[PDB]
Amino acid sequence: LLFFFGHIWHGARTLFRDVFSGIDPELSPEQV
Amino acid sequence: IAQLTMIAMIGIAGPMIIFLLAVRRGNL
Amino acid sequence: RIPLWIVATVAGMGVIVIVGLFFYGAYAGLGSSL
Amino acid sequence: METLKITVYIVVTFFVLLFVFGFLSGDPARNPKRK
Amino acid sequence: RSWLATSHFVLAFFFLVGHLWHAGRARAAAAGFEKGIDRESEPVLSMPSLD
Amino acid sequence: GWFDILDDWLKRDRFVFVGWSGILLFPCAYLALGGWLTGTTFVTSWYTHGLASSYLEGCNFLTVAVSTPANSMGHSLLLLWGPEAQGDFTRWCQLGGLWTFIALHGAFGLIGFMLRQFEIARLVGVRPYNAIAFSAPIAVFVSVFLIYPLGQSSWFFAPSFGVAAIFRFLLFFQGFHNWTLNPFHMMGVAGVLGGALLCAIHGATVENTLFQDGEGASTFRAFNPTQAEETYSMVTANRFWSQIFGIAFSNKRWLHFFMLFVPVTGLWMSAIGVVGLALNLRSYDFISQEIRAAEDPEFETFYTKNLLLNEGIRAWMAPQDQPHENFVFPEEVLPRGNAL
Amino acid sequence: METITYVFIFACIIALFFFAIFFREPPRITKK
Amino acid sequence: MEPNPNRQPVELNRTSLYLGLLLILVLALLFSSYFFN
Amino acid sequence: MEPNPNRQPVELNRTSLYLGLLLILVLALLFSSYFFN
Amino acid sequence: LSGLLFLAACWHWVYWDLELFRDPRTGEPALDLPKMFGIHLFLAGLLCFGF
Amino acid sequence: GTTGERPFSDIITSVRYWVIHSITIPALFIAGWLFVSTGLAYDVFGTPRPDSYYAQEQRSIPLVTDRFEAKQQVETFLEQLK
Amino acid sequence: AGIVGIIAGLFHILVRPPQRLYKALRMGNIETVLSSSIAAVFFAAFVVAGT
Amino acid sequence: MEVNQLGLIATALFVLVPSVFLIILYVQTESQQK
Amino acid sequence: MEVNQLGLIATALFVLVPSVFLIILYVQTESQQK
Amino acid sequence: GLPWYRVHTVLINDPGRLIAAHLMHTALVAGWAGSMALYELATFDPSDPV
Amino acid sequence: ARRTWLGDILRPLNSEYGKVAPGWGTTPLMAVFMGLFLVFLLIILEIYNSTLILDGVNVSWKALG
Amino acid sequence: TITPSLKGFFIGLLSGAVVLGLTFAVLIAISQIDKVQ
Amino acid sequence: SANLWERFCNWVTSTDNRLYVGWFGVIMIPTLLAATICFVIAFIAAPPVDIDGIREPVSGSLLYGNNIITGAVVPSSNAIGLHFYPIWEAASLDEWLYNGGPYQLIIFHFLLGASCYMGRQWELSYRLGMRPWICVAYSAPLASAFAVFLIYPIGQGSFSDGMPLGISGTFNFMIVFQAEHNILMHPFHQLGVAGVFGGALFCAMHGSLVTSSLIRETTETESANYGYKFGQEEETYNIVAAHGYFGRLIFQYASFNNSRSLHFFLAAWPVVGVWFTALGISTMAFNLNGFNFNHSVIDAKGNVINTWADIINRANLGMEVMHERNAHNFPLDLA
Amino acid sequence: VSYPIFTVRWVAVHTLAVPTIFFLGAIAAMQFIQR
Ligand code: CLA
Ligand code: CLA
Ligand code: CLA
Ligand SMILES: CC1=C(/C=C/C(C)=C/C=C/C(C)=C/C=C/C=C(C)/C=C/C=C(C)/C=C/C2=C(C)CCCC2(C)C)C(C)(C)CCC1
Ligand SMILES: CC1=C(/C=C/C(C)=C/C=C/C(C)=C/C=C/C=C(C)/C=C/C=C(C)/C=C/C2=C(C)CCCC2(C)C)C(C)(C)CCC1
Ligand SMILES: CC1=C(/C=C/C(C)=C/C=C/C(C)=C/C=C/C=C(C)/C=C/C=C(C)/C=C/C2=C(C)CCCC2(C)C)C(C)(C)CCC1
Ligand SMILES: [Cl-]
Ligand SMILES: [Fe+2]
Repeated sequence: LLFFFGHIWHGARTLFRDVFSGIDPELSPEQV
Repeated sequence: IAQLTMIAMIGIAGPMIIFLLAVRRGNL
Repeated sequence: RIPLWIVATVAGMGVIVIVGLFFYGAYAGLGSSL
Repeated sequence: METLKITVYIVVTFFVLLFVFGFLSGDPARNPKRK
Repeated sequence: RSWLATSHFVLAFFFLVGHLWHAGRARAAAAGFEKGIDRESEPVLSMPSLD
Repeated sequence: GWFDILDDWLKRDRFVFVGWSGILLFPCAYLALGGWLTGTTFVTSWYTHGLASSYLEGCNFLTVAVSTPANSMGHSLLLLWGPEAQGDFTRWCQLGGLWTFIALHGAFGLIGFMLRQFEIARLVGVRPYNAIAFSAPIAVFVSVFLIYPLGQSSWFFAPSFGVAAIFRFLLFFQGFHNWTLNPFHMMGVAGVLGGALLCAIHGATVENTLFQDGEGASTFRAFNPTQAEETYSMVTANRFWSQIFGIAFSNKRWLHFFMLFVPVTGLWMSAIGVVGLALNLRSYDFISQEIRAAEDPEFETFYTKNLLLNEGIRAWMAPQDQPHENFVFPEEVLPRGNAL
Repeated sequence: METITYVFIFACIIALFFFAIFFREPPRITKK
Repeated sequence: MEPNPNRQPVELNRTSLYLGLLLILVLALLFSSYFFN
Repeated sequence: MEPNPNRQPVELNRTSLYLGLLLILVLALLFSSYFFN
Repeated sequence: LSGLLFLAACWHWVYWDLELFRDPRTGEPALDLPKMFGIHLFLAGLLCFGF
Repeated sequence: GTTGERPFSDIITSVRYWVIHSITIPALFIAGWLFVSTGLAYDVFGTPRPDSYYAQEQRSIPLVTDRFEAKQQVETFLEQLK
Repeated sequence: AGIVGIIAGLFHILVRPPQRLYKALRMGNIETVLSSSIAAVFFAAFVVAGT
Repeated sequence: MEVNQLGLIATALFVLVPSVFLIILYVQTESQQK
Repeated sequence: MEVNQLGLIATALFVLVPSVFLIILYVQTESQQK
Repeated sequence: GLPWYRVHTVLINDPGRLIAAHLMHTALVAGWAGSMALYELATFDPSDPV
Repeated sequence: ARRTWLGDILRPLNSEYGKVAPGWGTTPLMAVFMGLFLVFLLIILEIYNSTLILDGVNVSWKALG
Repeated sequence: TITPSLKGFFIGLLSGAVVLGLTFAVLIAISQIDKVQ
Repeated sequence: SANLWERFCNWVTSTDNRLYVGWFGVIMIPTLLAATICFVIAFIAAPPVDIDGIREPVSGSLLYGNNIITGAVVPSSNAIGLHFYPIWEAASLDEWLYNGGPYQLIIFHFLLGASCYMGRQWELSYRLGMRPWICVAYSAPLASAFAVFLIYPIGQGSFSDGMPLGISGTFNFMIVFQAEHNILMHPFHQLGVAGVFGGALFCAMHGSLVTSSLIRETTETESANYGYKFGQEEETYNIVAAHGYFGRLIFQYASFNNSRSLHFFLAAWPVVGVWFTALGISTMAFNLNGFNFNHSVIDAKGNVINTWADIINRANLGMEVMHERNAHNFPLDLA
Repeated sequence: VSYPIFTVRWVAVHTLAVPTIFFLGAIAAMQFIQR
């Protein structure tokens, strides 16, 4: 049950390596 | 037996005294 | 066009009625004690 | 034991007096601006 | 005795809150910052650092 | 390629975002909520617990529930088309098939939902710290509604979906597991209670350290939706708590991570404790205490007092709480104090 | 022995409290 | 040998020490009772 | 406050660590028997 | 076996900059994960079978 | 701040909506009502009627005691006029 | 499973990962091997705890 | 009383070792020039 | 056997505490720039 | 520099020192197994398997 | 860098770094074994849970000796 | 061979595939109706 | 000297003190110091206390066989009830410690100081020119201490029924409470956990959302916290990117975009919820208990068809029947 | 604008709205059952 978190954590840190350390400008949201 | 007749009138009375004012348009 | 404030106040009372019916059923239906 | 009662009573009176005479001493004044 | 006691305690309590609330605003209203800290003249920034 | 066209459609910015996750989320989530609302009003718990559990029988919002299956079922998945129900729907209902329905479905619904968090975050290009946080509620549901009964005799001893049906789950764990005396549980409430403090104290701190950005008293309008300057004086807040409490934040980035850590860590600790309760590896007693209590009839602590409460809970509840055991406790064997 | 251990840890936490409050890192503004 | 260019320095601020020590101590104050049992 | 100008840095080289640890360990290996008695 | 793995760990620590870990193309450290997995998986199944 | 969907405000206000829903909404209500009042709900979910919890004399509970022959055992419980 | 493991092994030694996948599962990034391994590890763990 | 013998050292090591770890880091951090 | 109960923790603290002291110093020395 | 919970990120792209690390771990786990057995053999009583 | 006897022999095995297959490569074929694996697990699960009974398999301490 | 519970398994394995089918069927269809860029 | 007293008032009110000893502080600091010192000494070395007034001393101190988890400061005797029992009301300290003397000295000093602590949370805010109402948020946890230490004893007619000062002693207070009041089936308590669960929920909500939407200013191998400096002008996180995400998690209009409307909700929810849970204990202090659905649903013949509410009642009976063994002589527990 | 009628939102809304009232009607009828 503890290792589940490790999976979720490292999984996230892999697919979100770019946005790690923070994000950056632009202002798009509610318009495709 | 069924005094729900009372409530009904006194209940719709509230919104009425301001609905009539939405008709005569003034002082809301 | 039906004024919003009328839609709410009507649907409002409509909720108080059905919910109030439930509270009545607590003293009459199977959920009673008599 | 009857002494302790006196002592405590005196002590409590002290701080309570400090409290009342405190806010009395123009407390609303004590603030950044309007006073 | 149960109905009255409980009812009037809830009211009494909330009124003590009502007190704190309205007394706290009145002190801030009078001195004049009940609407936010002055961006320019920020009082804290004029006090020596305790650190 | 049809895939990228399928993708295109799913990831379209609608009112209610679907996404790939939605293919798993919405079906389960709807059936879970639906299954509950169904059983809550119609399905009974007579043949499984000897209990009325629906509005149709006379139960109210508090006393209604979707009760667990019988102890006879074991850890059976209780499929509608399984050996038990045998395709029959009515039988399926009467055997508490709706419980495993809600449980398993809702379980996948929680998987899909976190996936949604992951998927949406990626698209918007934000960090997935919302998904990390949501792991704590998962662990709880998994440990309590799945792992725990999997360690017991059957699904019967899992928490039944219902208001009152959860209250007995609390009292049970007290009486049988002495759950309050468990260190993992203590950390649990410490996180939740402490988390409900951070929530309160931070909100109040901000609202009462705000800058004046308007001429009205209702300062809500006076907020700039487009970032720029800080809406509240972080510097004033620091000096405040530094003088009333002695300690104070001074780094919004840490302050907010702390608001993530505390409640998520707490729920995780409470999960581990429950995982141990599955094997009944509880924190029931203190051996040093019992040994003195045996030899010395005058030694009494608030700990000994509580255990006596537990014995009462077990003895008076077990008969109607565990029907499958056919318990029969004579009046003379029932542990009782004086007069009462 | 047990009592000693309990009071010791407690005394250590109170000691920490002191240093945490009066021997913290001075919170410096802007130029940090 | 060549100085390994993959290493960075390690850091632990004063608060982190305090926050750390607070965690360790209170955990010990929580589990000591069960350790003595 | 004024930064106290009486302070110097403290130093302990790698050997001193080794020589130290060697002293502590062998002392423990010597006195442990008498500690258990 | 623990003692041997210990000594080996030391060797692999001091002699970290083996060419085997450097990619011929980019000249920088790189590991071809997909092929590695295949190798290991082959060894695993081979050892699994024998067992 | 907007998407394709027609703003709820407009729809809940449109006369056409109510012309539709003054029919649809009560229809479902009366339907749900009939579902209970006709006793159909009792059979769809095997929920016992007020006079179907016990037998006249019997005071025991129809507890299912085995998983595989449960369905058969349940039917046997309905047999004793329960 | 051993034989299947031997076969599967040979496959991953020869056939290369599809561009779509290599991009998706961020291959050539060892911190994704961990995410998957851990996932398999706790999966196996939940099983042995049950058996 | 009738407590656990290992309770003492279990509590002692539970405090020191991780606290020691921290202090080692803090002091080595503190002593970094500039 | 019939040894001293405090013998274990006495030996444990006799090792850790002074060794810990050294390590704290070495690591804080090691981490000094230039 | 690096936070305490990040000290091992020093290996993310250093195959040599990463193998050295995994080697040390494996050594500890193998070390435990052997020595944990000795502990059991020093305390286990075979006098009665019943 | 540092070449070694063993290192050179293992050089080929580690060189095809960024090498990927084009397009959706073997993905559809993989998705079939995946679907087969999912059903495979579901079978041995429902067998263990006695949801899937088979005359010949007795999921108890019996059927042993 | 082919026991009642095994027959039920196929029924659940088949009725499940259907749900997956019809779901993806509708999806692939509607998806390829509007997505202009 | 401009004037001793004038200077004194200036030192007290001074905002240049490391700890703001206010006018409320003049009462707070002494009372809190008396409470804590007496507590610490009691918790460690106090002798057994005859809480139920039935000459059956309950030891709750470390030196007397307790540990942190079991140890507690035992409430005053039931023979004292609501009578005021200061040290100078006892023939000796031995008697004072036997009748649960310390308990009153602590709770009275604490509640007094803890009230002044709230008063001070206004004062400093006033001296610093910031808005008040922070103390209003602290009124909720305070009102709970009041309810648990003062209101419930007043209602029940004795301080012996106030919550003990200890871990296990607190558990006893709950279990017994549940038996006699059925607190789980009371709206105010339910609202309490709603605020508390919601609190922890929202605390994690806000916490995560904000920290996940931080503007990048840090290295890949550098703490993301350093990307903020104490005393910034602009914000350290993209609240517009935060709203964009959470707005898509559920649906736009069910998401906050106003930081001020956010933090108000963040503060309002738990405080209001705990306010009710505090009013719950204060209401059930006059025996206005939770819902009693015992033997509600019955069949056509009259047989009692049990619900989960009945299963709860059985557990409650066990607690009732077993609590305070030798304290009862009569059938009904009306005290 | 020329808004559509049947949308994904419409579907979702109805999956909850339609059963709800059907249940609200059912429950409302239960209030008259007796013995
Ligand atoms: C994608 C959404 C989704 C998911 C994941 C689930 C998941 C589940 N549902 Mg479910 N359900 C859904 C949508 C979903 N549902 C919808 C929309 C409805 C409304 C119609 C239902 C109605 C429903 C009911 C009424 C019941 C379930 C049940 C279940 C559970 C057991 C079902 C089972 O055995 O799976 C079987 C898994 C499969 C069939 C997947 C197979 C996929 C492969 C790739 C296809 C291969 C087919 C091929 C012929 C195989 C050839 C092999 C050869 C050897 C023959 C499971 C948790 C049961 C339950 O909760 O029991 C307590 C139950 O009784 N569902
Ligand atoms: C499968 C094994 C495995 C491996 C190889 C890693 C590897 C890594 N993790 Mg990790 N992790 C794992 C499992 C694993 N994790 C699990 C199961 C969890 C869930 C609890 C986590 C949660 C986690 C978090 C939350 C973080 C990492 C981070 C990291 C990276 C830096 C590690 C570091 O410097 O920490 C050094 C850690 C310490 C110096 C303190 C450790 C003290 C521990 C808690 C006390 C107990 C020690 C004891 C001997 C452990 C017994 C082992 C047990 C399994 C038998 C590194 C790549 C970090 C990262 O990505 O950096 C950005 C990070 O923030 N991990
Ligand atoms: C020469 C190699 C070797 C051999 C023969 C043994 C032999 C043994 N070890 Mg051992 N060990 C070794 C190396 C070895 N060890 C090393 C290097 C380590 C350090 C990591 C250990 C650490 C270790 C521990 C900690 C323990 C043992 C134990 C044991 C004993 C019981 C083994 C057992 O139950 O298996 C256990 C079987 C498994 C764990 C199965 C693992 C299979 C996994 C789950 C599959 C992995 C996924 C796979 C890649 C999927 C693809 C496969 C494909 C076919 C589909 C046995 C005497 C135990 C004992 O009694 O102590 C003496 C024990 O507790 N070992
Ligand atoms: C009759 C009579 C009488 C009386 C009179 C009076 C005094 C009356 C009053 C009346 C009134 C005074 C009424 C009122 C009413 C009200 C109401 C009925 C309301 C309702 C509300 C609602 C429904 C709301 C809604 C909403 C919502 C829900 C949400 C938000 C929005 C809104 C707000 C819209 C007398 C004595 C002479 C006797 C004789 C007869
Ligand atoms: C189980 C099952 C299923 C499912 C089903 C479904 C899905 C259903 C749904 C259902 C639903 C979906 C229902 C609903 C219901 C609802 C309701 C019944 C509600 C109510 C409400 C109310 C009552 C409200 C109240 C309130 C509140 C809450 C707040 C405040 C105010 C008021 C008072 C208003 C299927 C077939 C698939 C399969 C088989 C089995
Ligand atoms: C070098 C060498 C050698 C030697 C070797 C040796 C001597 C080894 C040893 C090794 C060892 C002897 C190892 C051991 C290890 C151990 C370990 C690694 C352990 C660990 C443990 C743990 C980690 C635990 C934890 C815990 C606790 C504490 C409590 C709570 C629970 C738990 C379980 C978590 C020889 C001569 C042969 C040869 C060649 C060279
Ligand atoms: Cl008691
Ligand atoms: Fe905030």
